[PDB]
Formats: sequence, structure tokens, C-alpha cells
Amino acid sequence: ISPIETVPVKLKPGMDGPKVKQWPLTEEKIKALVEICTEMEKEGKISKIGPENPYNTPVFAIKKKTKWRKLVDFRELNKRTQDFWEVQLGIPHPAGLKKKKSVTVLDVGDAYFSVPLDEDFRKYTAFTIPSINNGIRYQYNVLPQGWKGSPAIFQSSMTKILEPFAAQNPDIVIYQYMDDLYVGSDLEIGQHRTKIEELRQHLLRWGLTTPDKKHQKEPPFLWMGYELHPDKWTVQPIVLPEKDSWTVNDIQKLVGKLNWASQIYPGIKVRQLSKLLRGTKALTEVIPLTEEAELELAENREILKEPVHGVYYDPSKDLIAEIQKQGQGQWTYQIYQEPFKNLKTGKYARMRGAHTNDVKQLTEAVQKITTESIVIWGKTPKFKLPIQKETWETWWTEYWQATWIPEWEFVNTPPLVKLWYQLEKEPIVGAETFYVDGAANRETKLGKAGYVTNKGRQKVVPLTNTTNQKTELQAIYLALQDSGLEVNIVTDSQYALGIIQAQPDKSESELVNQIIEQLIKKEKVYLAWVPAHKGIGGNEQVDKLVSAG
Amino acid sequence: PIETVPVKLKPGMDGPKVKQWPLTEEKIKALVEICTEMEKEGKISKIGPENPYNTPVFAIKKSTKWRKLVDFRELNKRTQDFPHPAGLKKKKSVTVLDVGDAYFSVPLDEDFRKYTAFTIPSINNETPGIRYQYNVLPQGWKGSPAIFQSSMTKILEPFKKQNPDIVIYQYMDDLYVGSDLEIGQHRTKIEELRQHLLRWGLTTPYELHPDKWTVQPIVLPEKDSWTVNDIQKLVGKLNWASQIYPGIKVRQLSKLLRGTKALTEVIPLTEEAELELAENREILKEPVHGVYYDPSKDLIAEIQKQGQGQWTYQIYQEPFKNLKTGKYARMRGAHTNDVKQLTEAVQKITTESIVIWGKTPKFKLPIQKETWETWWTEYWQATWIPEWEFVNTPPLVKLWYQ
Ligand SMILES: Cc1c(Oc2ccccc2OCCn2ccc(=O)[nH]c2=O)cc(F)c2ccc(C#N)cc12
Ligand SMILES: [Mg+2]
Repeated sequence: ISPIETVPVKLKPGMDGPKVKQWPLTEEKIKALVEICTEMEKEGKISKIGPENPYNTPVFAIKKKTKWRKLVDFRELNKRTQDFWEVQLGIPHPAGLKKKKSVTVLDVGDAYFSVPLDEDFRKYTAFTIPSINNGIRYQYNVLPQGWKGSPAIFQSSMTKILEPFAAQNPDIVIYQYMDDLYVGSDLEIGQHRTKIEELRQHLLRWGLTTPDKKHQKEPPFLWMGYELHPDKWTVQPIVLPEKDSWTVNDIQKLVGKLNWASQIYPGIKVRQLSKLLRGTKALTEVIPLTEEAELELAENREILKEPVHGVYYDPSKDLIAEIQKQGQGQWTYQIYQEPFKNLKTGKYARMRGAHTNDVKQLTEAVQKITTESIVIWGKTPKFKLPIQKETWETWWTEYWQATWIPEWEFVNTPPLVKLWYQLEKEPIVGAETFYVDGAANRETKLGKAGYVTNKGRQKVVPLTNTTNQKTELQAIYLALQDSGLEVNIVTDSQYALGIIQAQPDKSESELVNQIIEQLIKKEKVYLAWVPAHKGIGGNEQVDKLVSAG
Repeated sequence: PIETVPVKLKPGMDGPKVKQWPLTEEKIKALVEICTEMEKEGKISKIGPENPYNTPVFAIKKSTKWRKLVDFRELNKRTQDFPHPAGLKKKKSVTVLDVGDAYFSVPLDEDFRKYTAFTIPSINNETPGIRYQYNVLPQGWKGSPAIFQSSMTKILEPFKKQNPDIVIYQYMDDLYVGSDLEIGQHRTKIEELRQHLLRWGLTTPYELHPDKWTVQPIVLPEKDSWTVNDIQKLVGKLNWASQIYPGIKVRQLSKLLRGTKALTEVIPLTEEAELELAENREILKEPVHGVYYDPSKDLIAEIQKQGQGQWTYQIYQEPFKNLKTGKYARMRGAHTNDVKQLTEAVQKITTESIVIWGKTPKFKLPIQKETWETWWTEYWQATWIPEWEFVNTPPLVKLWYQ
């Protein structure tokens, strides 16, 4: 059976075929293998070969507890064969599927064995059925199951086979995925069944069998962790385990399932649990759960208590995305066309840095949504965002990094995204001027943070187990604590300057968080920088006060 | 043209396997039209799954008609085999000409074609992408001008004979033509070259003035009244510039702040401090001493957002050894944004880099990776693509190059 053209296949340059000897099998397995191989030889799938075939690949037979199955171990051959154009890893997203009136699922029986294998390559597929004394030599004529090239070559072959039928039927949408075809149309159910039958016979003309009965799979369709209904889609039931102790592996599977749930369950928070997963040790060890992780998991359970579904896509309707804050660095979003009918949902809880602010994270969320939208629908959505033009404009204008803001409408739905504080751009008249400095011994880890002001005020606070950077931040914090509502602050630390000028409203470190609370409580704060050890004036006094001691 | 030039890859190196970026339905449709027509003209052919290689493709505008741009950066890195005039930057006027179409006259080495494989992506992974490979010399591949070089010299020979003082340098798909003539004479000569190329079957469907390019001298503020904060800023900046210019001093300036002063206190510039500042203004006029270009080292370009449509940039090979500096500006018109301006800036800097040294620099872009990857094609008009990475570096670098 060679109506299907073969794909030319070569081994990796400098490599020869596999010569893995056949492991000894029991008599029953030998019998089963003999019968199965005679049936396959009868169908032209394999052929008995001469004695001078130097190559061999181990063969096995089993029946997972009635039927027997032949499994071949092509690991060596696979390692010795060329690379192919990568088979589709990515699956279509249900929220991207366009609602059809009629839908059919076709399972291709014995997919690989229906496609011929390149002639010059068949000798490398040689396997041996063991004789009782010591054997029968065989080789494949079709795509072997478990071989490296089978999925891609079957894919290609199926595409080429489908091309004419698709050419004569442009009103029929055909998805191709592994050994499955998913066929949709808007024709009348009867003539849709007719078109399906035509496709079936056409495929049968190329040696591809389809379900003969009324097609084995009916709605809803269980597929890759999804439930596909006629008018809606959702995820398969997510069961979160309840354990006293948790290993790294358990937490990985947990955050896995929560990630999976987040695409349709709005409000899922995975962050604290992944914070637990920051211990990138072996997957064995027990990781103690943090209170925040407990609360997070509990809230997740509360969310997963209610059934949720998504709708399919309509190209004529606009694409709309909404974003809401979920608390400390966590965000959630909904993508829909009909106001309460979600195409899908999602989350965003990345800091990508020790410190950040709400507007930055919002912009990043918008970026993620944009990318995802391009991937799923091939277009960017309109944005309804809980932030005002003045806020965002001020931010992206003052932001030293280039950013892309879409067209969006302000939706007033608390909590609104806002600038909790804004540093002054000019020094403040009448406000006290704190010259600050922090120092630390890089050996004893002891340190001190101090200030000297223009009003003649001086102070030094001792610190244990710290570093110079943290002492500089500590110095800024000290200046905030002991000052009025308006304050000028001068530092020689480029580090601290960089952290404060970025104007964060959330942080990993509690010190920076305290500083943030202080900045929020203030009315006007101006931060200035000077080069250290230059005898500037004010800075030299605090240095001499705090650097040596 | 039957005789193809045998192309090889560097020893112990396999072809490119780069991910194809997701595209909007618009761009995909455009690419399908373009590639259908290219296939009808024998320029490309469909390939089977036995070809594992891949090279990204994008749809741009360069006109209203869509253009196809291929990112051959990886293939260019993995394939090499084999000059730049220093006088090009001296010329008064330099005009760039697109001569890429000529490459489609020459067949590509049959054994090498599989390495030019590319994919037109599908939406939502509905179908596997449409895969092609090139039958002819593709635009954007560094092998194409190398192979076409003899033909190009052949066609250009009469014109160069006629115009000995005119400089012609080729970089990838572009021809750089420099003269010291008057602008009208220049453009006339340019048009003569164009018509020559056209009548010799070389289709050519942007003029610079490197005579005005320079390394920007550091500028110090000028104020009627100085506050403590102003003098602090000045001392910090001069201290920064002292790493580059040795003779800079700040003693007399910093002396004016002795004690613990309020930031907003007005400080009079004494005679000594003003002398020091004047001297420092004088030393910043002269160019740096020991900075020379190394052809064996990578060119690095850093960029800073200055606001109000202004962007500063530096090209260097080693830190604090700027080969060139500059400031790009764009009239808002309310139609502009950060990404547009940054893209334009990158293209201008790259052009200048090509004109001066004959290669593209490695960019450090002040932007989030995914944002750039999303929107960079929207304003990209060039046929080449430089290397780039993504950084922060905000804190003092802005106001110093400002
Ligand atoms: C059955 C079907 C599809 O169907 C479609 C096939 C072709 C074109 C458009 C389709 O669907 C549009 C959306 N939709 C969906 C299900 C339904 O019942 N009705 C619909 O309208 C599309 C898919 F990705 C499928 C993936 C896996 C499986 C399985 N097992 C079946 C699928
Ligand atoms: Mg210090």
C-alpha cells in the first residue's frame, strides 16, 4: 500500500543503525509475538528479512490487565535518527474555538501503521522474535510505534492527504491533533453527517479507518484536562489533596493544578505556595507551610467549591479584557466578549525584582494578556482598567523605562490602582535637611545608621548582623522617622538611591516596607545624592560620625 | 546563473532552530499572500518534516503593501565565509539604497537550502505552521551579498569609473553612496546610479549627513542663582566626568558647601569656584585621549530615556571609553509613544554604526523583553536586525548624559 509518498529519512551523520540484542522472553510472549507479527505481515505492515541484516531492536509483548499488545523499544534507534520538524506541542485553547453548529470527532485507528516508511531506512527497524533453542527476523514497512519520526511524518502525511478534501469543502473546518481529527460545520445535521461520511470514505481511500459506528465520542468531550460542551467549555474537576505534611513534589503538583484551574476559575492565588517552592532542593524533603500559604490554599478551596464554565469565540464581537487587584502583588483578569460570559480568566503575581509598585505590575499584567490574546485569537483586546488616566500617564511619563500602553477605558471599581506617594522633583524650602549615612563591618556584621541635620540635630542607631546596603536603607528610614511631614534627605548610597527613586509600594524586605509606609505618611520628601568621601559638607559630618565611629 | 556557489557552515555546527513568534491574523494573512506569490515565482518551496531547522519571520510595512522580513541572525552567526572604507563617514551626503531584490536572481546552493527553513505560524495552534525553504539567495542572509559581490562589482564598475570621488560601500541589502557634492548634484548622481542599476535589471523600489555627527561634549548647567542642591548636582556630575577627563577638580566648588546647610540655601559662586567651573567647562571641550576602535571587539550601544521625546545614547567597546555619543529627538504630534521612539532610535544608531565601523552594535534596551518582542515590528523599517538585550540602569546615568 503505497499511495502515500514516503518522507526521506536519514540517520545522524557518522552513526550506524542500532544493534541492541534481543532479551530472552517466555514462551507465551513468543507465541503472541509470532501470531501478531504474522497478522501484521499479512497486512503488509512488516516483512521477514534475510540473514544479512546486522541491525536489531528489542521487542516485547504484554497485556495490561482481553487483548495482547506488542511494544518495541526504539530508544537506541531514536537516539541514532535525525531530528524532525517538531510535532505540535501546543494544543488549541478551547476559548479560541469558534462555535460551530455541528461537531464530529474522528479517531484514526492504527494511525502510524497506515503510513509507509522510507525504503532505505527500513533495515534499521529490524527486530527479532526469539526461538526456544537459541529466531525470526522482521522489519517494518510502516511507521513504527515509539519511533522518533512517526508523529511528524504521520502529521505531514495526514495534512497532504487532507488537502484535496479540504479544497473541495471550504465550508468544513478540520482540526488535526495526533491521531484525531475534529470536524466542524454549520450545515444541516443530515448533510453534515453526509460530509462526515464523505471524509471517512476519502480517508479510507488512503488507508485511514475512522469510527464505523455512530462515532464513538459524544458531547461533552473529555480532552487534555478539558470538558468541551456544545455551547460551553470548562476544566476537568480539580481535586486538591489534604495532607498534614507536604513535600516539594506535592507542592509542585498543587501549584500545577491551581495554575490549571486559574484559566477559568477567577481569583486563584498561587504566589505564597510558589514562595514555599523557592527551596529548589530535591523533591523529597518536607517543606513546612507558611500561614499565608495556608490562607491562600484555603481561599483556593473556597473558589473551587463553585462550578465555572467558559464560552466559545465569535470573531464578529469585540475582544475585552478586565483586570482586578487580588492583594499583595497578585492580580486577576477576565477575557470576554459578552459582559458576564467569560472566554477565559487568568492571573499575574510576578515581582520580577525585589521591589515594585502597583502600576508597574498592572502594565506587566496587560503585557501578559496582550501576548496571550495574540496567541489564542490572533488579535489584541480592548482594556477596561481600574486606573485613571492621570495616574498611569504620570507614571509612564516619569518612568525611565520604555512602555507600551494600549487604548483603555477607566472602570471605577475599587480597589483603584493609584500612586500611594510621589517623591519631590525639587528640594523643599523650609523643610529640615537630613544628611544620612550607614556603615557596617564586613567581618563582624555589626553596623550603625545615623544622621546630621542643618538644624544641628545628630543621631546614631546601632545595628546587629547587617550589611552596608541595609544600613544605608536603615539610615534613610531613620531620617524618615525623626523628621516632620516635609523632609530633605541626602545620601551617598547609589544602591539606596536606586531603590527609593524607583518608588515601590511593595517589597520582599520588611525594612523597605517600613520605609514605604513612612513615605506614604509624609507629605513632601526629596531625596538627593552626593559622591561619598568628597568633603561635600553635611555628608562629611555624618560620615565622620558613623563610618569610623 | 546555473552554477551555484557551494556554501558551508562553521565546523562542528548545525543549522538554526529558532522559535517562530506568534503573530496577529493580519500579519499571518499578509505572510500567506506574500509566500504564495513567492512560491509561484520559484523563490521558495514547501518542505516536509525531515527538515528540523527554523528561522523566524515577520510582517512589516517598510508603503501600504506588506513586506516580509526574515530574522536570519542565528543563521548568520552559524554561517560564515569570505571591506569597509573609513572615508564614508567623512562625506557630506550619504544615501542608502535597497538592492536586496537582486539576490532573487541567483539560485542558492541546493545542499544549504534546508538551513533557510521558516514557518508561517497558525493562530491558536489550530494547524501546524506552513513551512518553506529558500531556492534563491534570501534577503537578510549575510551570504547573499558575499555571493552576489562579483556581479555587484561588475554592474557598479562603469559608474565608479565615471565618478572616482564617490564612495560606495555595501552592507547586507543596502548600498551606501557618499559624496561631497552639493545636495542637488548629489541627488542627481544618486538618481543616475539608480537608473543604471534599474536598466541592468537590478530593482531598487533615506539620506544622511555624517559630516555633522560627533561625540557630544559634556554640558554643565548655567544658573543666575545656585542652591546647595544645585552645587551638589554639579559636583556629582563633575566627579562622574573626572573618570573620563583627568584634569577636573571640585575642591573649590565643594568648599562652598562646608558645614551642614539646608538644601535650598542660595550659595554665591566665589571667584575661585567660578574659576574652577570655567576650567572644567574648558577641559570638557576637548575630546577624550586614548579611545580607539577595535575591530575584534563587540560594539555596545546603551540608550537612556530622557522624557519629552528625548533619548540619549552611547556607543563604546569598553566601559567609559565612548566611541560615540548622541541625543535623538522626535516631535510628538500626539501620535508618538515610547516604543516608536525607541525603535526609530535603535535604527538610527544602527545606521550610524554601519556607516562608521561597518557593523551593527549590541544594544542594551531600556524596555521589558516581552513588550519589545511584542511591538518592535510595528515601526521597524530596516532590512537588517541588530542583536539586543534588556536592562535597567536608571539611577544617575540619565541626568549625567542629559
Ligand atoms: C469536537 C472538537 C472541536 O470542534 C470543532 C471542530 C472544528 C471546528 C470548530 C470546532 O469547535 C468549536 C467549539 N465547539 C466545541 C465543542 C462542541 O461540541 N461544539 C463547538 O461548537 C474542536 C476541538 F479543538 C476539539 C478538541 C478535542 C476534542 C476531543 N476529544 C474534540 C474537539
Ligand atoms: Mg556611605
